[PDB]
Amino acid sequence: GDQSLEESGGRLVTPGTPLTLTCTVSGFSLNNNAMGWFRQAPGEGLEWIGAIYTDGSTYYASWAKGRFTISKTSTTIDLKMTSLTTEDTATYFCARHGYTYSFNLWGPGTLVTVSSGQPKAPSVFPLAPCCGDTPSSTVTLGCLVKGYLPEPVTVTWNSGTLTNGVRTFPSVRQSSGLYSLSSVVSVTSSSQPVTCNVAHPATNTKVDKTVAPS
Amino acid sequence: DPVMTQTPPSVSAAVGGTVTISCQSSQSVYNNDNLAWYQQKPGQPPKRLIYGASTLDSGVPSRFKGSGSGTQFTLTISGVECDDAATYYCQGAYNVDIYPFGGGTEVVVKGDPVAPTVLIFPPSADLVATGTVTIVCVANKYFPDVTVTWEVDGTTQTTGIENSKTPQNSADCTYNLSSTLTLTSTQYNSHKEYTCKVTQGTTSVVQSFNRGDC
Amino acid sequence: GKGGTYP
Ligand SMILES: [Cl-]
Repeated sequence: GDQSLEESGGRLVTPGTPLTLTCTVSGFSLNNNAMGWFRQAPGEGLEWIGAIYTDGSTYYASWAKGRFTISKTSTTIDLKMTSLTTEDTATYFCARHGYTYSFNLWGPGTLVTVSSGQPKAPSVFPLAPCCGDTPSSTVTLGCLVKGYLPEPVTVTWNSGTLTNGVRTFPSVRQSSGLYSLSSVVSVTSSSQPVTCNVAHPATNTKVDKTVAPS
Repeated sequence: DPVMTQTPPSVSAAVGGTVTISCQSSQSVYNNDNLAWYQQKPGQPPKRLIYGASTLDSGVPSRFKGSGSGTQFTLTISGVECDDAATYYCQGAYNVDIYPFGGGTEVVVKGDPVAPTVLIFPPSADLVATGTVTIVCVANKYFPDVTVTWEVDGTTQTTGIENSKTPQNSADCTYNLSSTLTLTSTQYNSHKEYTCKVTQGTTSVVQSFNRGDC
Repeated sequence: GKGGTYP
């Protein structure tokens, strides 16, 4: 069978700006299943925000009441948020209630970034060993993806056809609020050229960088 | 409004060992057993493991066992494997319309020791031209944890360093690590030797370059 | 109206 959830709507938002997230459901009826919304702030714990029952009655965490509203159609639930502050920056998840009153199906999440920063595309730079290093049978090459906001970026190699020997590091947020990450790949030194493909959905920007072994 | 408290915050166990996590509820859970456990790995949604305090969800290994009733519950992992490195959460349900989560327990799985391979990447000419240089060091495939130091002309750096460690590998428990040093181009151009030193217990591995060679 | 068709 094909039961699924998918959240959408996550973006950079300045404090005070309202945002609605949407959770699209497949393979089951909202007339027969309650739904919840949850979040997880970066590096922090999962927390329940609220629920919508089959009759469309809603229930909220103490802190969420009045600021967050849940509604639904035949195939979606939404989360209307107001009075957003930096404390609301998190990954937001929708999940389906089961008759045991725990949550038996989860979407992948959508990222809400509450910030006075501006949507900013990454700058991509090649990572290669120093000129005059003694070469080997293999070489590790990479891309530094820096100065972007919000998360996420996607990084592929050779348009997703090179996956063996790829290491992509978790992003780090600088004190400025911007993110950076690197991705490296180890390839046979005789091998064809490697290109990292960086996409930033928030700015709809794509950068290719063909990394010369140096 | 009921509260779940989970202990311990963190625990380390060797492959094939046993982990035990505890959840206390402030009120009796619904029907004395509406208590669920979830696993979450970085960048992934939570995955429910147990529902109704003791029933394994579909596609959950038999090494996971939930026990307890009323207000006290336990999750035991009998024969921990590298794939079980994750954060675990408990969630109660109640007479009242509240779905609280425990604060989480991080599980670190100790695998076989592996020394890092260390690589250093000097900044690209176009990166130097931005007026801020980022030097990237990687420590690939290692266990247990390393410490990184940066030296510039033999002087230990105390600022401009950012580290990013991957989740534990789900087969062999190993980490990868990126460490970056960030300097102005003026600072970069006024020093010669850049050193990434990666220490694992009593062994250190350096990678160095001379700015003028690259 | 809480719960659902699956555990
Ligand atoms: Cl259904």
